[PDB]
Amino acid sequence: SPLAAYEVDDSTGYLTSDVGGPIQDQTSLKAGIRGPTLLEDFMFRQKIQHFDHERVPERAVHARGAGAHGTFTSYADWSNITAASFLNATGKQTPVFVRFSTVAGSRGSADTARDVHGFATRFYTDEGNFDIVGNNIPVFFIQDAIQFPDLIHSVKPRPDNEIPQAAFAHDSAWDFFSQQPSTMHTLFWAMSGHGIPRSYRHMDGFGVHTFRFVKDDGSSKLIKWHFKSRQGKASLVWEEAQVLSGKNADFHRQDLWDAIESGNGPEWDVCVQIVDESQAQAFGFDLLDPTKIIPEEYAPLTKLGLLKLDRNPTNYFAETEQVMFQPGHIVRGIDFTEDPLLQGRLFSYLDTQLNRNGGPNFEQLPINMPRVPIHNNNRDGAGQMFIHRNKYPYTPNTLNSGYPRQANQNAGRGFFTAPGRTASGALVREVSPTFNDHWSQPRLFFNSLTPVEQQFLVNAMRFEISLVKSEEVKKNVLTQLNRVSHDVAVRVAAAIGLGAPDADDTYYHNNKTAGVSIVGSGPLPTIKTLRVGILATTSESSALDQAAQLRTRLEKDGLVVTVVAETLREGVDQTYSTADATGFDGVVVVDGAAALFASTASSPLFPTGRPLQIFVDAYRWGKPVGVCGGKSSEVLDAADVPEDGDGVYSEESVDMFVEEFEKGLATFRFTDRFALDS
Amino acid sequence: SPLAAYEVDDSTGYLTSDVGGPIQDQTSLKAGIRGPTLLEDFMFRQKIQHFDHERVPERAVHARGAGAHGTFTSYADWSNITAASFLNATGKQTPVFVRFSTVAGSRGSADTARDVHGFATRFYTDEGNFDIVGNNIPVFFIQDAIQFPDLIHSVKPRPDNEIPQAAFAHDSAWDFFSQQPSTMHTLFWAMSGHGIPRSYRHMDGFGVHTFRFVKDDGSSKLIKWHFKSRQGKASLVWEEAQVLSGKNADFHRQDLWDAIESGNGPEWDVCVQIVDESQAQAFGFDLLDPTKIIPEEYAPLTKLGLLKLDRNPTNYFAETEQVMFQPGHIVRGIDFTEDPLLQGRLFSYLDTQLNRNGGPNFEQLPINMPRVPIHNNNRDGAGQMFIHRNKYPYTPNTLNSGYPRQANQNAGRGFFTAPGRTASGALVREVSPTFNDHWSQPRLFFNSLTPVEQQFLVNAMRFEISLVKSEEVKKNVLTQLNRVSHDVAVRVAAAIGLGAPDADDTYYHNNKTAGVSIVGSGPLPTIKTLRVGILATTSESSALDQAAQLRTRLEKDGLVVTVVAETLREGVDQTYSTADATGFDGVVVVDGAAALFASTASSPLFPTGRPLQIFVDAYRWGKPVGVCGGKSSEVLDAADVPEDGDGVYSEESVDMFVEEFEKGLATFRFTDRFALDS
Ligand code: HEM
Ligand code: HEM
Ligand SMILES: [Ca+2]
Ligand SMILES: [Ca+2]
Ligand SMILES: [Ca+2]
Ligand SMILES: [Ca+2]
Ligand SMILES: [Ca+2]
Repeated sequence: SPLAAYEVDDSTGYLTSDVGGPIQDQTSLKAGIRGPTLLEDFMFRQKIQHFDHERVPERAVHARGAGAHGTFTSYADWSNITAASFLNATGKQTPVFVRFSTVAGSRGSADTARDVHGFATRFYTDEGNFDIVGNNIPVFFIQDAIQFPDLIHSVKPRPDNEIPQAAFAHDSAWDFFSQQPSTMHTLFWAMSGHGIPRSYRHMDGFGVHTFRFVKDDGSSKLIKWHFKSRQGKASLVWEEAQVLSGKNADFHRQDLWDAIESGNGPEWDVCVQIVDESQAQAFGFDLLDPTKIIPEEYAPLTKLGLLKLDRNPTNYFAETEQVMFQPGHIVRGIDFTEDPLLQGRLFSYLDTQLNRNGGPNFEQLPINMPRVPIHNNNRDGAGQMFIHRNKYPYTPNTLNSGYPRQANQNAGRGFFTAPGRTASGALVREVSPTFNDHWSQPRLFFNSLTPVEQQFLVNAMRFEISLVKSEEVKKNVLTQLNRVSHDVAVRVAAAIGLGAPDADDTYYHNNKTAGVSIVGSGPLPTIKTLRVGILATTSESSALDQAAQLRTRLEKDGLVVTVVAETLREGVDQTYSTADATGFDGVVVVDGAAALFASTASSPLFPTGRPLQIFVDAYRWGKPVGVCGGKSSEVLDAADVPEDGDGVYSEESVDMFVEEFEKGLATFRFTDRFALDS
Repeated sequence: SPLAAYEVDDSTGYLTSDVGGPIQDQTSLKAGIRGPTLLEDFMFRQKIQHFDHERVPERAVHARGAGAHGTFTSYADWSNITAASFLNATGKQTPVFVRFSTVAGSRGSADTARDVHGFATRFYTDEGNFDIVGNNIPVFFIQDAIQFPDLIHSVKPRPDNEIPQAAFAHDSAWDFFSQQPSTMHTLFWAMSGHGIPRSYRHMDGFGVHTFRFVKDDGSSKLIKWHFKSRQGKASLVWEEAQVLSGKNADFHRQDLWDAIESGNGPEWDVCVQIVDESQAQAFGFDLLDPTKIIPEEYAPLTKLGLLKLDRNPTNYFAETEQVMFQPGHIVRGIDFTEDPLLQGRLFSYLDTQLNRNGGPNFEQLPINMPRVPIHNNNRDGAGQMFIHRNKYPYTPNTLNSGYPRQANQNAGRGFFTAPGRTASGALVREVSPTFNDHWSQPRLFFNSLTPVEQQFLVNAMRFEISLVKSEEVKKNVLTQLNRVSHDVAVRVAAAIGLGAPDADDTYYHNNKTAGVSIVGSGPLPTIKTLRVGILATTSESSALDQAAQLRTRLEKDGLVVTVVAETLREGVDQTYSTADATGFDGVVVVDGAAALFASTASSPLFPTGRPLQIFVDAYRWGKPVGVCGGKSSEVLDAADVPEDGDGVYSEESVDMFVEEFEKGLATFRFTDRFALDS
């Protein structure tokens, strides 16, 4: 409904050309029944011309993603810190569109690659469109926008053969990281669980840069944007992400679509850290440096409002593929800072839409339109939709009585640059020495992870680095890792055949910061939408009965239940042949199906050992697993799963099973199942 | 070579702009060292503009693919059957470029999706570029080019949410196949192992359409192109293909690249079936219908020459992404037929290149250039790279002395339409009744597969169709399947909880045809490039010695050997953490590593049970597997793998192990390991 005016219905009627002439489109016009096709067949050509031109260039980065519509609602009148109109009253609602994404892969690459992720939000405000073009990691790899193509060429596939897809699994990416140590912070983030989130709904959004909030009186404060998930933070484990990439490349986009269709649209509290202009260098780093966070211990979050996504697109291409974000889409009340990464973005996003749209009128696409009137003297250009009535589109004029009028701080609610901003000094292509500590914050982030989480990050490093051919590059990588943590360097080095360099303690410290760990962020606040696979059998009507019973108990609490069996029928959603543990957040075997549970289990209907392997994989990957009905030994012993294990459940009673199992879903992952380096 | 002149060497020198001005590109120009970026920074803007515009539209279909250069060599002077110059002398060599692809997936989609595959070959002939734009399956889904957008919309992701990336795993695709029964032949091919080829090198190429060979005397014959692999035919198994999609999305592009680098460039015999014009309707179907094969029993293959691919591109984007094939790239000695699918293709490929290139001068890209002089009156257009001297580009002229001269059948070796061709009848948008048997050949194909191959095809259909939500679509699928084979329909129906319709014997028959089965095609003629994984341990110096002695022997037979252990070091190529059975065509455990091979082991260096799961997966997927080093069947017992099994090896002596295992690699798959229906 927000784009309802542009909708085209085809639920009735006869086929027409694009100019409304009724036509057919199923057989070519030929010179005889077995003859050649005629050039005069305009039906053919118009249809095939359209087909032939359907594709547009993918985004230069973040090509793989998915989007949805929603609403933002303000918690207060924030005129005490910003003139921004969308934040000017308690309860004030503004429509939004959000696109989530990975970064490196092309538009058909898997959701569950290890990567940084995008979180781009458009507020269609009553004073113009405002975009916050963020990521799920609060810091960036580089400190100057001019370096963006260097970073992106290095992580994207090698350009002789376009291998590999899979940003971290090759020499060039680690060459760049080891030569450009600014990269360490974001690298450590991407090697954590934040690189493989469980869903777009279980990750946060960050503006990354310091921005300014500007009041109507001209005064300014420095801010960081934080969109804090109300679904909780959660990750995949790496092996699971790898399997999912193959079994369901669409996993994150489907998770989002489904959550919305079920009335479980995801929410975030939109927050800021707010600090004075005089605290630009007060926190031990420079707020212009996008490789640093402000620890929450120095600057707490202020909740500004609620973001909720609750309506899927009607046409993906028209809405999600064509949405064209820009940090240049700014509104009165907000300003830029002199972060050199942000500064250059402002150029990039206006220019790149020429590439994608093929012409200058991209703001006229329905998804890009504002929801207020446009008054300016921009004209013409390919694809111009507007029929402008003002035949004197110049300023200054008298022949249009001086309209449109100039808007500025003092009239017309113009945008204005924060008037306290200044520049001083030589015109330079020099990096500020205040940017030079590339290692302290990576150590702060590492120190804030739990032991098992540190292990997972080491293990991701071990996995990726071991795929680098060049022994020199590997050596250079350990030089940098060792500046963050000697222990990381040692542990990584052990997997890859090299010695770590001697400890260099210049940047070592034991400080920690809250709110960055996933494993430490406690049980999820809600288990609605989480997936429970019930493994049953058609060979015992009792097993189906148990499955049906469990289904109703689980569905009542908003879990999404899949009953698996050998073949489909009423009440069974999925065959063993298609099922996989990656499909579930928890796995329950009904004891009527215990006979299936052997690695022995053979059938033309599924691969040998499949039922058991679903259970075993679930267990190995940390998930809650159990057996419902009272008889658990045969299944559990076949799986080599201990009955007294944490997150392993066995009960006859369905109610008591479900009560226990739902606590395990909230815990989400049983990290005691993963080995630690000693 | 038009490509050698445009190669750019950046191995030395200072950075310049695109107009040769030396510059830097690492720091933006700023007003002071913590200041805003300046608009006058041309270094910044030229770099970022280029980045911002790097991407071009992907191909409308066959977006995912990979290419190589090579040579075609004629085996004879074929002037007795065609005027074509590249085929006019024994030993005549012509440069080629080939791109292979899937069909439905975008860029970045995995190579090992179930799909039809492209095999497009450019012959840079001495009489112009000649393209054969083929597929690895000899028949196409539809019988008229006007239906292409219908087919492609139906198999591409649902356009509200762009889900799913798997072409056959959704309702719309099956809706289309069940409403458009022409699709049955290609559908059966795609559900066979030809949907998941082991590599590009292990599949054939087909022109699909009937074409004409035209002699210099104007006479013509009807032909089908067959490019027959000299590597042998081979497939993946489905579960393996799904895992590979996640573990290595680049699997086929890497396989090809690596084969060429190692001097094992792939080969095909370029063959034709040749039949007289009078046989258009002699074989029980119409040669204008691209849903039908001519059985080899009725028309044998004649070998024309050798295709070999032996040089990789220098820059993927410039060469592989930018190659623009067209069936309109035809040469004297070849002509079209009135196949309504081919007829419309001729329009599409010229038009769609305007989309991809953004302008009309795409034939000037080096990869698209010919190898002979161009003489015509085409002029101007965006991106015009030539400086034409002739200032009277019109015919007829006297001001340029009547040049260029018209070329035709008599003068100048012109292309000419086969002079025997005629048309007669009304101008109609009607399908020929001779196209109406949509079911007999699908059954011929199915009858030709071996029993376990028929099971694989049933199982693929069971898998995909079980993912269709609509019970009606499922019913309608069964209706069509049942017209090809009641048994297929019964066996598919059993997996999806419907009953099959009663037998309809109109199109049933028991005929078979040679050369279409993969499982039946016998051992591979070469094992060069095949991958052997040797699972070892760093714990035991015996294990590493055993792996080295095995390696050195296998490597001499052209096998690619990977030694896997817990960590890298001398002699060890890959860690258990990154290893997968999908990485290998055969797996060996050295008996010194026996202690790793339990469902436990446990280590922070790899996931629990990973060593044994590599071996177990390899066995379940049909691969030759064994233990080298004697007396130990502790490994075979932990894996539940029977020592007496075909393709299971156990030998103390490295030489007897290598002799046996090398036979197993040629056999390739041990299909006794897969269960059949009852
Ligand atoms: C803080 C750093 C950055 C963040 C958080 C970020 C975020 C993102 C996001 C989320 C998208 C996808 C938006 C959508 O979903 O359509 C994107 C696209 C893109 N970004 Fe960035 N970005 C960063 C830095 C850079 C820099 C430094 C440049 C260039 C100098 C750049 C150039 C682009 C380009 C060209 C696109 C494609 C835009 C399109 O086609 O509409 N970004 N960015
Ligand atoms: C016998 C049936 C067909 C075969 C074997 C076939 C084969 C292929 C191949 C191999 C490619 C990829 C070439 C490359 O690697 O760049 C391709 C691309 C394409 N085909 Fe077809 N095709 C068939 C039918 C059709 C039909 C009926 C149409 C349209 C009416 C069509 C339109 C296209 C388009 C638009 C492209 C993209 C070409 C480009 O951007 O360069 N094809 N085809
Ligand atoms: Ca590389
Ligand atoms: Ca984690
Ligand atoms: Ca254009
Ligand atoms: Ca669908
Ligand atoms: Ca002619």
